[PDB]
Amino acid sequence: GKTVLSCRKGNGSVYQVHGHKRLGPAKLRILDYAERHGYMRGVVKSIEHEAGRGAALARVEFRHPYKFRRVKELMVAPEGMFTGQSVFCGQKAPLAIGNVLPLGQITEGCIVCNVEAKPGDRGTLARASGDYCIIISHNHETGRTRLKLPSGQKKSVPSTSRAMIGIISGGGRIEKPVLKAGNSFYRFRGKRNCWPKVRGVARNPVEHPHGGGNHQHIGHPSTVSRHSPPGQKVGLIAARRTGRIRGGKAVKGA
Amino acid sequence: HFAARPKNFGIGQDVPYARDLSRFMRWPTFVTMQRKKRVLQRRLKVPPALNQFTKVLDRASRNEALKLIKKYAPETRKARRERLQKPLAVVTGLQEVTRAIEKKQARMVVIANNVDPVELVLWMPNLCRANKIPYAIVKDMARLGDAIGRKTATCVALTDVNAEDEATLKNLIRSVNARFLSRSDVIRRQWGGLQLSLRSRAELRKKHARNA
Amino acid sequence: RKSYTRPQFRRPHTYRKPAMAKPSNRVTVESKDIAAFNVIRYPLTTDKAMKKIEENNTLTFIVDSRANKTEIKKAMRKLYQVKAVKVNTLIRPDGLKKAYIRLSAAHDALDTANKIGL
RNA sequence: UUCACUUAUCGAAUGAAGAGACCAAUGGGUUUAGCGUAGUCUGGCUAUGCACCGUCUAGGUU
RNA sequence: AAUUACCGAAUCUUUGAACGCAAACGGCGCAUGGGAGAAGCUCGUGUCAUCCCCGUGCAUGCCAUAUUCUCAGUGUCGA
RNA sequence: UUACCGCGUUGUUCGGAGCGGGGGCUCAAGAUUGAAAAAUGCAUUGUGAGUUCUGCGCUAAAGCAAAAACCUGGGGU
RNA sequence: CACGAGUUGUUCGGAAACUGAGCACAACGUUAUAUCGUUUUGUUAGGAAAGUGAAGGAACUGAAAAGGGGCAACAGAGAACCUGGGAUUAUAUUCCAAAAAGAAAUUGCAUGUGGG
Ligand SMILES: [K+]
Ligand SMILES: [Mg+2]
Ligand SMILES: [Mg+2]
Ligand SMILES: [Mg+2]
Ligand SMILES: [Mg+2]
Ligand SMILES: [Mg+2]
Ligand SMILES: [Mg+2]
Ligand SMILES: [Mg+2]
Ligand code: NA
Ligand code: NA
Ligand code: NA
Ligand code: NA
Ligand code: NA
Repeated sequence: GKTVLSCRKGNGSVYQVHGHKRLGPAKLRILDYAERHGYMRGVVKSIEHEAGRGAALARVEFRHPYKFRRVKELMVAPEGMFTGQSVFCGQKAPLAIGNVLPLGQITEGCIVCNVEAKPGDRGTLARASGDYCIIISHNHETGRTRLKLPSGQKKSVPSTSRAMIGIISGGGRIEKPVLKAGNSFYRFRGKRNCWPKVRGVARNPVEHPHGGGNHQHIGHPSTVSRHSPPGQKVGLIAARRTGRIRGGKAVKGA
Repeated sequence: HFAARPKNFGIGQDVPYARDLSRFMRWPTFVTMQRKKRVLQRRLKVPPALNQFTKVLDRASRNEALKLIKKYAPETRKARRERLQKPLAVVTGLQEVTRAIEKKQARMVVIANNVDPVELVLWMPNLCRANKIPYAIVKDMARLGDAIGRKTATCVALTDVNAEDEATLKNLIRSVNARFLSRSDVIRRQWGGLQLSLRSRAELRKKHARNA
Repeated sequence: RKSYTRPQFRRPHTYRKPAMAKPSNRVTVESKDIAAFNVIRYPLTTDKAMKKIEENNTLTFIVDSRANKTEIKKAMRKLYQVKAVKVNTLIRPDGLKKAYIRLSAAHDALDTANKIGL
């Protein structure tokens, strides 16, 4: 047979992201001496929308620590940020929406966003539209903090990694029905070439493991192994369970 | 109308003066590697054969020995050509020095401690000890080369001296044997290396204090 | 060499000896009184050329295809003791370059044409 | 096999842009081993164990 | 000799390994030596700014070298 | 100085964070007077309709490319 | 089919001289094999990639400036000129001659005037 589409997508030829209109990576400040031993103050200059993303972005201006210059950053805005606001980053910062402080200084039971997994990563968790983490506990002996991630899993990170207070903006986005194929067309035109989606049973045997037959059906179970080679790993991959769940919904993940 | 206008160099505040960044700068690769090599040779555990080259002669005795060798330095091209139209010296060169050691002609041997392929002289103290030849290990092959008139030198052997310097040579042999030939068992036994950094040592000391 | 104020090392400034001038690798004799004969080839005798001579004080020449207007003016002055106030050039569809040369009003193109032998 | 170490190795950040100590050892020395005490070793002196000395010096604030 | 044959002296446009930088461009440079220039300046000359033309050198890598060229290193020493 | 009323568009609005009246500063697009220009071209000077550049300032889970080149200021020189 | 002719620019289009989706020289790595890979999300390369302002006592000399060189749009950015001609057999915002039929705009270098 011929190559399957999920394997063709790994060359990334016409399946790469559409990023001409994007503004750049969104990241916190660099963890440097001033942030480790004091605080820095910045001012919010503008709030903008970038194609392909559901949250707002904020342009924040600081002063260069070492030269006579101005430094502009681009972060993901929490809900409530406004232009002309003052933002503090570092150890001696107060507690307010938009301030960046270490997790060891944030009190227990608070709501945070833009969390660093490792100190200096510049923010990798809770960055989509309406997401946030919750601080569960501190442990002064080992210097670690336990959080509840947006998926429900619990993770422990060093107390030296930073986070921003609040919730990401743009919440409630997926609550509106789309109603039209044109709306989906325009949604994915800003992300990548992945829509519309044809069905494996509607393809031919040379193309997909599910294709062929005088009726449209899969001849074999659609639950596949974790050790299957590429091209064979289509369907429900290493599924622990199938069907409609009755009762409480567990967490999904390793 | 002269007055002080002090500057504040705290976090925030005024733009600071140009600080020295030597310790946190990105250097060339060869600089980095040549420093890390010394760090590694300190940290690791060094066998006795290699460690014997770290314990050297004292500065005063090294100065006296190099003075004697300079006094008996060999001839130059100009001097040899001005001669031979009508002397006693040291023996220089690895092959000639080895032959003098293997016979009993040598009366003392000086060995440089920083030869680049160390296998050129690693075996020399063992041979001088198998014979009964007094020997010393000194600080620089560049200094030995300056003594004899070349750029560097790996080793030098004294075979014959004049009566004006016989007493000096005897005292030198005694002082050299005090440090090298008489301590052969300790030399054969002693391992080396295993040094912590100052940072690690201070951390250990602080931890012991806190846990006590 | 003492104190560095930048976070990265950059090659220092050293002494650079300038490149000497070699003996020339050309041996041919070239004459300075000959180049104008290469620049200007020969005139044209068609009806348009004659009309221009009689009406606009203009002469028409076939010139070297790689020459430019400044060189054509200088060669014109050297070969015939006249002053050209304008040169217009075109490259013909057969590959040759043709020039329209207008002389200053102090010179008669008809007299110059008679001297040339047109 | 479980505990500790850091230099091999692995990961991240940065334009390699401010690590640690000075608050003193279970630390280093004949080119920061100088000097005692007690054993052991070959006459120039070492080794082991303990004691003192040098390296070793500053300062916001209370 | 506008004859032939052979060969020792020469000439040898634009390219191409193509190598100053480029290229569906007869394009654009840096250093150095020349040429022409009834602009101006001066006593028909001499001189000449901007513009124009011509010769030579200028790729990367490696080897050797510097009457003993200029440097860099919390590499090893020693003043 | 405005008493929740007043201003304004074909149209979805503006006002003690300054409506309206008097007098002014400025910007954009036009008009007019003249030089060009009659020395040229060929053998008048008024209304109504249509069309551009312009102005009316700036669908959406879709929200309006970048750089050279140039302009103005803050400072020192 | 034969012979003879015809395309004129300081300003028009391009280049000189922009960046885009993109390409891939150097450097490095890989391969028995470079005819392979990375090379714009600020951005080469274990990585020493800057070559000249002001200078002072006519050329030389060297302080301060992280992030190598280049290409890719004749519909994007950029771009100083307009009419009349009785001026061709065929070209013209390209030709016309001292009353330039004429009227302008702009670039480089010089010279006088005024101001400074
Ligand atoms: K390549
Ligand atoms: Mg079918
Ligand atoms: Mg032309
Ligand atoms: Mg070329
Ligand atoms: Mg025909
Ligand atoms: Mg265009
Ligand atoms: Mg043009
Ligand atoms: Mg026609
Ligand atoms: Na199949
Ligand atoms: Na079906
Ligand atoms: Na089915
Ligand atoms: Na690009
Ligand atoms: Na281009």
